This record gives sequence, C-alpha cells and structure tokens, in this order.
Amino acid sequence: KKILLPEPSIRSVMQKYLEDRGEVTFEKIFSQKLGYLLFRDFCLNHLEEARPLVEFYEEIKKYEKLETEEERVARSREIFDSYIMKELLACSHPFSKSATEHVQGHLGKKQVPPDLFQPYIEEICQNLRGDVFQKFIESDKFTRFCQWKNVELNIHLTMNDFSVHRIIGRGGFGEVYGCRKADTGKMYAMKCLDKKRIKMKQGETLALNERIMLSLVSTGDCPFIVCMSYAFHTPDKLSFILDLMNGGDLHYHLSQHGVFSEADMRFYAAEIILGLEHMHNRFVVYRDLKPANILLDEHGHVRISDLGLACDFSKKKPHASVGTHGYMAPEVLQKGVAYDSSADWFSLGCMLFKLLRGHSPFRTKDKHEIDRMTLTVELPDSFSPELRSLLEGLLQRDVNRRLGCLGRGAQEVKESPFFRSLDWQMVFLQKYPPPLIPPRGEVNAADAEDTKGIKLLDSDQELYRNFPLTISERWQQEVAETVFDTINAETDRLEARKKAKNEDYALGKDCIMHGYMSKMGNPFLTQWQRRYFYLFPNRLEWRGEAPQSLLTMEEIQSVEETQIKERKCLLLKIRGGKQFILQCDSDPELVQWKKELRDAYREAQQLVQRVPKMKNKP
Amino acid sequence: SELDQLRQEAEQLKNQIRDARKACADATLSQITNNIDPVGRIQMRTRRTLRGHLAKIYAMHWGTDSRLLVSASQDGKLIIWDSYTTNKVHAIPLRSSWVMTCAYAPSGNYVACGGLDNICSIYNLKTREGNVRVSRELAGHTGYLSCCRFLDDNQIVTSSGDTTCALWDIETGQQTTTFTGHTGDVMSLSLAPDTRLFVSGACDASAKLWDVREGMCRQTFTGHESDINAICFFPNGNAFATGSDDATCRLFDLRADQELMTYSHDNIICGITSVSFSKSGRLLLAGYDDFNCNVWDALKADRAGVLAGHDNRVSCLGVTDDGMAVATGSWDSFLKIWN
Amino acid sequence: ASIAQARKLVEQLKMEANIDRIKVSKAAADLMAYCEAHAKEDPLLTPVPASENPFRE
Ligand SMILES: O=C(NCc1cc[nH]n1)c1cc([C@@H]2CCNC[C@H]2COc2ccc3[nH]ncc3c2)ccc1F
Ligand SMILES: [Mg+2]
Repeated sequence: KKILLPEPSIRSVMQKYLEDRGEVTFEKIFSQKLGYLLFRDFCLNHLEEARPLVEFYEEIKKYEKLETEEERVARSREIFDSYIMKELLACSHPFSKSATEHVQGHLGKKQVPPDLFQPYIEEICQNLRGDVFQKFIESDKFTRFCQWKNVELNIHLTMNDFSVHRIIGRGGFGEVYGCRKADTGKMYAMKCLDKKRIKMKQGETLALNERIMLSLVSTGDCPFIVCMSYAFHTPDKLSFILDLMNGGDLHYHLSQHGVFSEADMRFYAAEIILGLEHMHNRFVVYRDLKPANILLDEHGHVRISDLGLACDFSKKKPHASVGTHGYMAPEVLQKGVAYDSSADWFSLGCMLFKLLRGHSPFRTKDKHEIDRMTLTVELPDSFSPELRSLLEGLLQRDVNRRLGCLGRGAQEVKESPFFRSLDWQMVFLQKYPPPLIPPRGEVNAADAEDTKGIKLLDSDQELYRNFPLTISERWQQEVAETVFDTINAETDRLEARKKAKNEDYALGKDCIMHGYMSKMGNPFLTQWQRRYFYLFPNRLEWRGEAPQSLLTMEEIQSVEETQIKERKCLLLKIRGGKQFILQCDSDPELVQWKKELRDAYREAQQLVQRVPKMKNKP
Repeated sequence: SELDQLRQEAEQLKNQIRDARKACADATLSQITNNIDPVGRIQMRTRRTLRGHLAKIYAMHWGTDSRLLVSASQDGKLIIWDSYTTNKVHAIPLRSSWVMTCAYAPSGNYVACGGLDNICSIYNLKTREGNVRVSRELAGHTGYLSCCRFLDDNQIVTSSGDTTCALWDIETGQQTTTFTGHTGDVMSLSLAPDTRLFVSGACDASAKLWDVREGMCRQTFTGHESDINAICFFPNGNAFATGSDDATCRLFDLRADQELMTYSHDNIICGITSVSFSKSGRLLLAGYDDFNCNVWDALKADRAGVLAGHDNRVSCLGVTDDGMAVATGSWDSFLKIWN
Repeated sequence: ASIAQARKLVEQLKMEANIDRIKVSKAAADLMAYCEAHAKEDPLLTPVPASENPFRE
C-alpha cells in the first residue's frame, strides 16, 4: 500500500523521456519541489563549490519570510557579514558589482524590505546552471529524481487508492466525502458527481468546465480557494480530489448563528477578497459568489468552492446571465452585454449584506422581482460610515463607479476605510481569529426525492476521455511533507544492500537504452518472463547470465501499441510472420520504448539498404 | 580542346590494351588441361559446429596455426574459436555494432575488425591478466571498412567503401599509403604470398593489382557484369579468383593480364560471397547466397562437390594454411568445419 | 570535369599498357604444373588417414 521506488536502472529510460521534452534544464528542475530538495541535497553534501551558494539562497528565502522590520534589520547584517562581507575578504565572491552596491546601499540607509536580496537571487541561479547543474545530472541525486519522476508520471488513481469516510457535503449532482489517500496518508475531500444525474439534468457542460477552472487555479497554493490535487473517473462517477473543509458552508452557519456583526463579517470578507484576487490574477470570474459557496475549515477560515459556473475571460469576455438570483450583477442579467471581473465585486456586496441583515439586499420569493429591484439600494441606519462607503462602492450599478473595477483590481477594495485596521499579510497567513469555530460534526452542513431510469451510452463516455489529471505541483508538495524523506532513506538502504551484494553490459559500447521489460512466451499459461533488455542500433538483446537471445532491427516490420488483458503493451511484427509482445512497468517506459524502437528499426533498415554486404539480394 | 583529347587518348589506350591481350590468347586453360584426369565428386562432412554468435556471421579468418580462427558477427562480437575443441578462447565485445570484416594476424598476437564505423580496430591479445582491449583505432577512411589484412604485427592493409584502399603503420596510426583507382565501393582484398602485392575486387565490376611498396595500381581486370564481392589469390601468386553478384567465379592470370576461366552453371543464379583455394590450388571453393558452398575444379571448371550445410547465406569461408579443413560462416549464426 | 584527372587517367593506362605479357598457353601450363607438383601435399585432394587428420577421432 506504500510507495515503491523503481531501481536506479530506470534512469536510462527516464533521462531520455525527459530530454525529449526539454525537462532537463535548470529552470525546470530547480522550480520543482522534489527537484529542489534533491538538487540542494547534492550541493550541500556531495559538493563543496556550490555549498555556500545554496546556503546563501536558503538564508535569503528565510529572510523573505520574516514578518517584521525589527527582524529584517537583525538578519540583513548577518547575511551581509557572512555571505557577502566574509566572501569578499577572501576574494572568492562570485557576484557582480551592482549586486553588492544595492544591498550595501540599503544597509547604510537601513531600509530592509523583504525583497532586499532579490538581485542576488538572479545571480545565484546563473552560477548554479550550466556548470554545477551538469555535475548534478551525473550524480546519484539526479538518478533519484528520475526514480521519483517516474512515479509521478505513472499515476493512475481509482477509488481503491482512497479510504472514504463520512459525508461532508450534498449537492444536486452528487456528494462530497472526506477521504484519506492511503498512498501518503494525506487527508482530502472527494467530490463525486453522478454521470447519470448529469445526463438527465443536462449538466454535462458544468462538470467539464469545473475541471478546467480547477486546473487554472490549483497552482501556487492559495489558502482561500478549494484547490484540486487529482481528478479521475469511474464508469459512473466523476471524482475530484480537493482541499478538506469539514466545517460546513456559510449558508448553513448563517441560519444557526444568525446575522454576523460588522467585525465578524470583516474576517470572512478579507479572506474571500484574497481568494478573488487569486482567480482574477489567473483570469477567472466566479460570478456565483453566495454564502452557500463559502466553506469553513476545522478552525473557521474560509475558501471559495465549486467553480462550475466560473469561466475564463483571458481571450473573450462572457455575457450570458449565470449565477444565483440576488447576487448577479446588473451587467450579468442583461443578456448581450459583456462583462469581466466586475461581476464578482457586485456579488460580494450582495453576499456581505446578507451576512449583516440575514437576506439578500433585493428582497419576497419571486425571481422576476429580484431581477428588477437590482437592475436599476437603501442601507440600514445600523451601518458604520466606513461600512456604508464599502457597500455603496461595491453595489454601484454603473461599472465605472463600482469599487474594484477602476484599474487596480482587488487592491482598491483593500484600501477601503472598512479594512483600515487589517494587515493583509496577516490575513494571507491566516493569523486573524475566525468568528465562528465549527462544532465536532453536524449533519447536512452543506445542502440545498426523485431518481432516474436511464443508462450511459458509449458516446457519453467519450466526453470523459481527457478527464484524468494530476496537478504536478500538488502531488510533489503532498509527498514532500509526508514520505519523501523516509522513503528516500528506505530506498537508500535497499540500493546499498544491493551494491554490497553484487560489471555493466552497456558501458563502452554503442547502447541506446537499457532497462526492464517483460516479454511473453506462452500466452495460454499467462507466461511473462521479466528480462533486462539492451537496445543497440541493430539488435535488441535481453538477459536474466549474459544475453542468450536477441531480435534484430532488420526483422522488425511494424511497432504497434495494443491492449492485452486490460493493459497497454507493445506489439512487434517480424519478417517470418511471427509476433513479439512486450510489457512495461510504467507508462513513460512504454512511451519511450515505442518511440526508440520505431526510430531504431527505421534507421537501421534504411542504412542496411545502402550497404552491399549487409542488404538482401534476390 | 585538351579535355576532349585526353578522353580520346584514354579511349585509344583501352583499345591498345585489349588488342595486346587478344594477341596472347593462343589457347585456353580448358584446352591445356583437357588431358588431366578429373578430381571426382569431392564429398566432405561437418567435423565441428561452432555454436554461439547471437546473430548473423559476416566474416571469418583462419590463424596461421591452422587451428584458431576469428569471426565477426551481427551481435557486435568477435569470437576467437579453438577449432579442435570448439572452445571459445576469447569473446571480444566491440565498441560498435556495425562490424563487417575481421582478420587474424600472422603472429597470432593481434586481431582486427571494422565496419560502418569507418575504423579499423586493432585488438591486442598478449596483455597480462586477460582483458583484451583496443591497442589502436585506425581512423582515416571516409567510408565503411569492408576488409582488412595484416602484413606483420606493425602494418595492415584496409579496403573501404570510399573507393580506396590503404596501408597503415599500426604503431603510430598513420595512413601510410592510399590506393586510389577504383570507382565503386571496394569490397574485398587478398594479399599475395610474398606480401609485396595485393588484389582487390570492388563494385565497379573490376579487380586491381597494387604494388604495396610503391603505392600504385599495376593492372586492372575487367570481365564481371556486377559487383565483385570476394577475391582470393592463387597459392603461387601469379593468379587470383573473384566472386561476383553475377553468379560466376572467374580466374585471372597476372602474367597473361586477362581472364582464363569462368566458373558458372545454369542452375546457379545467386551471387558469391566468399572464395578460397585449397592448398595445391586445384580446388576453388566459393560461398553462395543459396546457403551452399560449391567446390570447383580450378583447372577444368567442372563442379566437384557442394557443401550443403547451413540454413541461410554462406557469408564467408576459408582454408587453413595446412589445407586440413575448410571453415564456413553463415547468416544463421553458425560456423562449420568441413573435412 | 577535371583536366588533371584526365591526365592522371591517361598516364595510368600507359602503365597498364606498357607491360610485358605472356601467351595464355604459357600461363595455363605453369598453373597446371603447380597443381601437379603439390597435389600430394593437399589434404583435400588426396585423402589423409584418420591419425593425421586432426578433425576425426
Ligand atoms: O453538485 C454540486 N454542485 C454543482 C456542480 C456542478 C458541477 N460541479 N458542481 C455539489 C455541491 C455541494 C455543496 C453544496 C452547498 N454549497 C457548496 C457545495 C460544495 O460542497 C462542498 C462541501 C465540502 C467540501 N470540502 N471540500 C470540498 C467541498 C465542497 C456538494 C456536493 C455537490 F455535488
Ligand atoms: Mg451580461
């Protein structure tokens, strides 16, 4: 049930797989979580030239994360008097003149912003690529990177990889469960959607669009949006793996608590703004902002969820009327009129008034009555003048008079005198105490008797081909904080007992690629022999002893991917009408073996044609 | 024009050579030997079968001890077989998979091979504690190495697909002499017994006789209708035989400067891959693409016997220096010793 | 195309032309005389007993 790393022999096939995609640059490996951890694991222990370069980088990244100026004054002297001043006395300071002048110039004036050592970041990188990055690829740490990268590119999730627990959310198209990923033990939420509930309710467009929207946002680790780590589907369910939020939504808590005060709503307001800022920096309009779509974690902090109605406006702006009645902006209800992020800020003012006075500002149960009352605004006397100024600016009907739509985005709302007391860095760090702390576990804390009588055709399943997805930044972070350390240690022990127990057949020759595959002998006996294959420009050998049999590139006629027992395998056709089927241990291996074998026989057969001694004559 | 004159002059010289040759054909070899008794159905059996070589065999060569032989295979390996016990003495893994030819040195201390890597590799065998490794990589050809043969432990002659041959100083790796003259891929070369001359057959359908020490071409033999794949000297050094894709072997005399005999039959249609003479020069053995080796009477051109082994092309053969046996290499991964 | 190449070809054909040749009857006899002088030293022509034959025991 745990993670098994492949043997280091996986490096041969993986390094070519990555090089065909340009994934072996410094800009692409350094910016990966597991890659950075392994790269520094090499620079700190396995090398002395770049050890002070990385520790300099790590001391700067610590300094960026300092909260107060009182701490930045004490840190800037230490970093300067150690990684700049001491290196400069030994003359081995490999940095430009402008870098030292910028840091020293600020220290004399004693102005220490979190971006003080940013000029060094550009140069520490330049000194780590092209030279130290090449010695790193030779080392055993980059092999370990190939082992881990093979696991990531071989992810195929099903319901059996999660231990599903209680229900924490009920909707019109499915349920949301709290689950644990047994792979690493990370707690998640599972959003299951019924395809048969999707076909009847004509909701095929929403589920498809929700996955696209989750993919745009689930990067960068936003604490105020419910982000996605994986997406998979069973023959009758769609499954999203999302942040765990087992505290109900606000639409439920608003009934149990009543309306919130200005100070209690200020908390929920600030966090929702930072979440909207994250979607707007990624060109996503939510246009469904209502208390039902704001969940609470175990501590009381909130996130935005259900991006089904959100659309992308990075190239073309929407105009259709989509949202919940009472929160839709005036330009949203008007079909034919375009709109951008301005729709969210109006929905915010609707939701924030509902937390203060218990109902939508435009209320008392007819939809057409709400559409008209807000199309073309009185505020109670129990509102502070700063709160009035915020809602008045947020609920302006004209798009040119509405706060947050005047050219600066979310920064305009932050500068409202209603938030004059907040430190938004402390808001982002979730440092402000939430007003309502959810209980230990209630029922239907996220809700709103007919069934169906229909089945799913093959044509409906074709809309869910490209539904599987794995967010790379999420999986690496999940592993880095759980088992990345203890697994590396266990694999180091197994690879050490193997070397202490055991001459390689590939070095010194002209080998292209080597590794493990499984050829089939007698199919009726489910016979699968696992041999170590060596690919040469003219032949393909394998052993288990020295290689006793092989297969020449002249024999190969075609290479085809086929299915054998619900598993993807390679099919080779031989000159004598014979067939030869191989099976790999992972998807990247099968993709790489197929590509290299196709190129090997096509190039060998074209070369033999022009050699009179080797070619075939009548 | 001068280029027109030099073409007409080269044309008249060709006619002059043809007439000078036709002036020496008073009789034929068939008439001269029409009195000696035939050899008589030469029948040989397989005595040893050399098993190994995971793919096709492209070339072999006997050692001067008439006991050890080396072979070059599609599996990128050289194997130095002990023919008396079929024990693999050395198994040399090559740095390149595309190997086409090999050779055993007269002293038995070195072996050489090469191919589409365009390099002749000298592998040493006398270094202490086994581990036979490259002692020199001879680089200079701009085409595939097709054949190579040692003179001594310090000089080796090579033929390549760049339409040239060459003579190397093994100690320094220098290309001492280049033998230009062919207009197609040079395929095979054979050394004269005195090692002062060597012949070479090529894809221009012509063989050529070269002076090793003077580096020039002495005589050029036409006659074949397609590529010349193999060439072998007569035991005394005055004549040689060639094997071609035209399904014929031909005997050429040096002192007569023309062809003497054509070895052909109406049933044989496929081309020849290798040729060799028996010790006395009476028998001409030729490997064919129909998986057979044919034994010819070199003096009467009759077919004596057929070595009917193997299941694919016979790619190489060779007689020992004592004439005790004949080895054959095939595309079916096997070597057989006939006697 | 090359003028120097045409000189080198004409000079080569002169070399191949200005040699001394012999009658085919002479060359054919000398070859026949070699096969006779060594027919008894050829293990393939004249069969050899099993004791002297290294590939049979
Ligand atoms: O079906 C549903 N929505 C329609 C649609 C169409 C396409 N995708 N979704 C739908 C809704 C819900 C609730 C309903 C109330 N408001 C919020 C919304 C989100 O619920 C939660 C609750 C706890 C959570 N922890 N982690 C994530 C998460 C989500 C639940 C299940 C559904 F299938
Ligand atoms: Mg509109």
